[PDB]
Amino acid sequence: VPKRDVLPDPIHNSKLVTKLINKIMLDGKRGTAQRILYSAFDLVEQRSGRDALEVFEEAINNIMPVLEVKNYQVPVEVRPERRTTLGLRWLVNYARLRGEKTMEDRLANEILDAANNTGGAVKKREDTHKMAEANKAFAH
Amino acid sequence: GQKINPIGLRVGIIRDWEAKWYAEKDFASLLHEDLKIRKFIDNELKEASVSHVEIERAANRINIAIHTGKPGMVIGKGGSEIEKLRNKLNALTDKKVHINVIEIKKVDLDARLVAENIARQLENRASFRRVQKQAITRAMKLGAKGIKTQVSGRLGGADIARAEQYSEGTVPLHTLRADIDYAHAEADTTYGKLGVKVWIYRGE
Amino acid sequence: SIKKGPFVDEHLMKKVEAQEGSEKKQVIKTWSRRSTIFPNFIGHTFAVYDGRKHVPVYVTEDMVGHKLGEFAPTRTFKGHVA
Amino acid sequence: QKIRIRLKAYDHRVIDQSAEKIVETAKRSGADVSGPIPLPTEKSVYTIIRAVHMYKDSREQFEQRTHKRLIDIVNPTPKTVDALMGLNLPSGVDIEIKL
Amino acid sequence: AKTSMVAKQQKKQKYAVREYTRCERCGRPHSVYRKFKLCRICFRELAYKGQIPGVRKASW
Amino acid sequence: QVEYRGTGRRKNSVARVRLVPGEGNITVNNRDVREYLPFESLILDLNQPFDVTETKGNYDVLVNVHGGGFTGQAQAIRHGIARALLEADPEYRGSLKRAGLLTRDPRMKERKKPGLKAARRSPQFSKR
Amino acid sequence: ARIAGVDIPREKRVVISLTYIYGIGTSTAQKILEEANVSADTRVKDLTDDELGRIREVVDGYKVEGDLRRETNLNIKRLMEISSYRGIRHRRGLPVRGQKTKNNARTRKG
RNA sequence: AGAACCUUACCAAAUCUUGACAUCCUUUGACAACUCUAGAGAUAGAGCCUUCCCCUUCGGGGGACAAAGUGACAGGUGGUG
RNA sequence: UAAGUUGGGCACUCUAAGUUGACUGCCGGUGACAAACCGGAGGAAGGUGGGGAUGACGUCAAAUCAUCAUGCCCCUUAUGAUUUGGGCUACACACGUGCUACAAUGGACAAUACAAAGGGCAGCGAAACCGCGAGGUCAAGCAAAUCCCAUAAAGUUGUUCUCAGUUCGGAUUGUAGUCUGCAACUCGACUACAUGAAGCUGGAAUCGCUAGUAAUCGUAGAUCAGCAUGCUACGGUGAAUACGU
Repeated sequence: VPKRDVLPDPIHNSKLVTKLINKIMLDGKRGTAQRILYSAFDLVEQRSGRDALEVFEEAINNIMPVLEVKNYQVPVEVRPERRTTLGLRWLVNYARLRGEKTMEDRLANEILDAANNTGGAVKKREDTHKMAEANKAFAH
Repeated sequence: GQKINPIGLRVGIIRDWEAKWYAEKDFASLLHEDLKIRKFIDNELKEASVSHVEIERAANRINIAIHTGKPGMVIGKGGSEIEKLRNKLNALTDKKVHINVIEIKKVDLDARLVAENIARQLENRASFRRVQKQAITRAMKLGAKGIKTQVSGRLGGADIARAEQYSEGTVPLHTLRADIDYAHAEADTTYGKLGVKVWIYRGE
Repeated sequence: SIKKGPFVDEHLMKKVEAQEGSEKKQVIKTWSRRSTIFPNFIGHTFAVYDGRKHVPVYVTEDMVGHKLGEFAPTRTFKGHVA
Repeated sequence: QKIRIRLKAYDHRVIDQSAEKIVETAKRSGADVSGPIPLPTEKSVYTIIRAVHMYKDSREQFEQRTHKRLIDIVNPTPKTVDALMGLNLPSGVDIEIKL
Repeated sequence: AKTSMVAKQQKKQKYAVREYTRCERCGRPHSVYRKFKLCRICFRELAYKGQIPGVRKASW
Repeated sequence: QVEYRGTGRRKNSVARVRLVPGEGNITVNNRDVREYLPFESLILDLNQPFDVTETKGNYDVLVNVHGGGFTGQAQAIRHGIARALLEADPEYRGSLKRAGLLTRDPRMKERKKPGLKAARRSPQFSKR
Repeated sequence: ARIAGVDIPREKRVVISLTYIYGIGTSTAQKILEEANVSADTRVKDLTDDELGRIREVVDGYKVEGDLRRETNLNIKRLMEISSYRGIRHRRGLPVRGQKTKNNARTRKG
């Protein structure tokens, strides 16, 4: 039941960066993951120059799903914490699957595109919407 | 295993070690020398039913204390047999010894003594059941907080390995402030081996 | 690996020295597991005991890629159908 | 000068009693006895398989306690030597007198 | 069998390193401790017997 | 002047935190924190003592620390700072009890049990 | 290619070009950079007059055109010519030091 | 919780049969270190030395054995959880 | 003072043995008022703080006569045994475990930091010299909070490789050396060089993890004359997830 959450963050402005540094921490190594996410921060602040807070908030406010499934399938209301966690997990999954050249070009493109409410992020969003709305036959 | 001899866990907390000497990296020599005296103990075991011995190693001297079943002839009439035992031990262990015989607790309430008693009684073609009844009767007469004796193997001249237990009173095993005496013995007449483990619970 | 130079047994060497002083012999019963290739065994034959029966094998002139310790596997058929 | 000793027995009770009697005997005829300096008391490790023919994963843990106790006495005198050599009935202690 | 191994390890050896530290009371070839010259099970048997003054398990 | 003392013991890391007057800063082993502790931009947590305790008057820190990892050493500074703030005056003892970071965390690496491997993973199941 | 051997990738760094084919190899990188100075100035082929001045001499002793091929060919010729105490285990994939082959997949074997 | 030999229980060869080992009786006794030879090695022949060391009132015991005879035997990783 | 090497103290940490302490021991509410339940305060430990040994009756004709003993049957000039070779490990193979990569969170290069535990007397080899490295050689201290094994890796500080069967990758064999072993071939390990297959996260199925957790990266010990991708112990970074049966 307890979550053992972590409050502080090197960039105090957003606490989602705690989840970021935690999930990108694969293979037990933190320094390089934090370095590459800082690089993504810098590039997204550079490409289409704006504060990364607004583009990140657009990504974390447009790619949030409302339809999920929990041999029967039923749509279920999502808790906000689980919704944000799944969104960040999908963001890191897109970062892995894109497989681009530089450390952070994929990450910055992902966050910018999600802020645009277009791309594979919204493609997965509508996949969740239509897959769950197909399961509504068990709601009654 | 499911059940392990509790005196293994008991030692080091309330009770002392079976063998005691000074600490050094040359423990192999000390243990291999002590094994010879432990095997030699059987000579006094077969006639006096000594429960066990605590052996001590002084700066250059060895001190032992046997728990005999009766001190009269282990000490001799006036010391007619202790000197030859000391000499034999000195020859066998290649070092002298300081024998200090003490009689086991006056009541036959200890573990190894009664274990050997019932082992010999079984080997003498006596009903293990009646022997156990007598043993538990005198155990509760003498006064003990808890006593059980298990047996295993081919009892009563059979070919089936069965086990029995006959306990009495409160016998806390999982409890550590128990101060118990676990024993073991082996007995047979013509059929295999018949192991017995006598347990004594005297005071807490 | 290699120590004390080439490894020998110092008794097969006695037999080979005794049989090499005269005309060379083509029959030598031996075990040949603690010996190595060296130029003094040229022109001779050895019967290395693989474990069932020692089988003579003649020494060739190109003993750089072969060792006299083993000529055939002691695992007959090498424990396989093929 | 000073005289230091090192004690090794597998029971902290016998070592504590031995240190106490050694200190008392040394201070009986003199003074300036340094106390029972504690030392880290490293241990050992013995992993023993709790089986005979199978069951390697089921094991048992053993060890060997190695207790080190250092007591110093300054201004050495033969009286403290006699006090130290008085009696070592808990011979589990490994009396190693040094200077 | 091992009845001749108990003497073979005690008999002469062809060179310096030809023997193994087998158990003394036991004859178990494998899993022996060179510090005590006793096998795996013999150490446990005597430790349960309290012969060695060493401390008990469950001290960590 | 007066100098307070505190200590932090967590994750087998002990920091002998000594507090001195000044602008408010640290010298880990007479050295700066930024390069001694690798990738330690987390000093926001380390200065949270100044932002939440004793108004915002920063107090210089001298720390001699050995043992444990760099992150465990960093969190060990927090315990010593909090202890020094406690012993300065008991007024904020209750607030620190209500502000967190005062109850020492006894959570350290535990023992290794048989059944695990290089990855601390329990044995598998007899499948197929 | 032009420098030596058979073919060399174009617009690439020297450190991988010298190891693209049978040659000096990249494990000798420290030795070659200690002896010679021609290295990966940049990821493209910047071979100029200053370059190749002495790297060819430094690597000259390592004649790798068909030397490894002839060495291996003569080794296998001796293997299948002379008694094959190793040749018998060379069919099953066993080295001189042994492999204890149990998972004989279809890579080295038919 | 250590398979090159020893390791290992199997095969082949050199091989003995109270046997490789150990005890009980006696001829008795501090147990042979090193070399040459036949022998794949074992083992065997020897040169050589092991060699009352402790009590010894002179033996003897023990105490080891150098080899031998003796009836038991020892032995089985032969089997049976 | 390069450095706790030195004079000075045990101040801090740490260091081993006595003592308080988390025990429901207090408050409010709930609860048949009781037990008990919930929240709280104090409090490091709030509802047994965490981890480890202690595994009831018994079930499995579960395993061990091959630790040992063990009744019975058999060989006992062989079913006992001295010595030499191998063999338990062979491969059209399959199996399960474990190790290594499929990568650019990465690889490669250079400066740079944090740990505890264990063993050590002929063993642990200070410094140093040599060598292509393995390692060769000489050499300090130490029956151990002194000295050694022994450096912590990731990580911080800069660079390069730029998406390829890749500066990924080391399976494969060949050449020349090193430690130990009289002996490294069935049959140890390591090194310097070359060669460079598959594998670009894996289908149905499928295992593991609830907090200092997994995952990851290092260290020490036994096993050993030398040989650990196996085991144990120690240390570093360090997350979300349990709404609900």
